Amino acid sequence: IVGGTASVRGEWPWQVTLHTTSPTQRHLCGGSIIGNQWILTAAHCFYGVESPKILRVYSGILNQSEIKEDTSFFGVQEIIIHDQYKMAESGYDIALLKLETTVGYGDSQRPICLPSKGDRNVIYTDCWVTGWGYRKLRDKIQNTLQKAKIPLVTNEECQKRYRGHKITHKMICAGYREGGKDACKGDSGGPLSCKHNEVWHLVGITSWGEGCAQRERPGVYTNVVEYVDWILEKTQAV
Ligand SMILES: COC(=O)Nc1ccc(-c2[nH]c([C@H](CC(=O)N3CCOCC3)NC(=O)/C=C/c3cc(Cl)ccc3-n3cnnn3)nc2Cl)cc1
Repeated sequence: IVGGTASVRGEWPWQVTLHTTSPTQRHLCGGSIIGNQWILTAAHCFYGVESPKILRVYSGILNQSEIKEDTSFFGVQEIIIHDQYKMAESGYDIALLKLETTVGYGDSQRPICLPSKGDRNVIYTDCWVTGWGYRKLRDKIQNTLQKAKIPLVTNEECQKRYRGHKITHKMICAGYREGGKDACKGDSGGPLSCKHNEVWHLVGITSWGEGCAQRERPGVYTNVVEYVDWILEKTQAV
């Protein structure tokens, strides 16, 4: 997160830190709890990941120092990547991780509400990008979960800012025309949470951008309202 501040413990209880074991343990991506055995993250997070066996989900974490050999986690039973996903810059940069065990909801961890089918009509003023990502393009993973308020940008305006790209309606952009606040290396997969009618909704998944918080370069997210059916099809399998 560029131009953010430290979170208060329990602010984003749906927020998780997805770690890899191969070769060494280290943070891989962000993610969101959407069900008692479901985490929604970015499909690009599993580039090169050959087995769910090397993954660990840590919920109820404010600081990365909280993760030690004795820290409890969730094992990944299954990695479900959107089967139309080729690359972040094309879209379908969404994946589900089915956990081996049940997340027990409490004061440190709970799910985030997905956008409703009728929520496509609403305008979001209160949106926030969260992660343990870099504060700048050449940095390191942050210990304390940063938070940043970013305005949502139109498809038309985002398309103007990304000449040479193809900004689909399956994509959602957020940025200040002058930059300063955005997501960065280490934040992907993580949420773009919007508070509407005093309820937080998972409006986006941190995906890609050209550099970090550059003027006239909004960060691009997976427009989650366009994937509610896929998420339900994959989480609600008979
Ligand atoms: C000790 O542990 C560690 O050090 N762990 C560690 C873990 C992961 C990373 C890391 N993560 C990423 C991914 C892309 C990726 O993982 N890949 C690999 C797979 O193919 C796609 C790229 N991008 C993002 O997360 C966000 C992009 C972004 C998003 C928005 Cl909204 C706006 C601007 C954005 N940025 C434009 N440039 N930087 N950020 N790159 C790096 Cl490098 C670095 C370190």
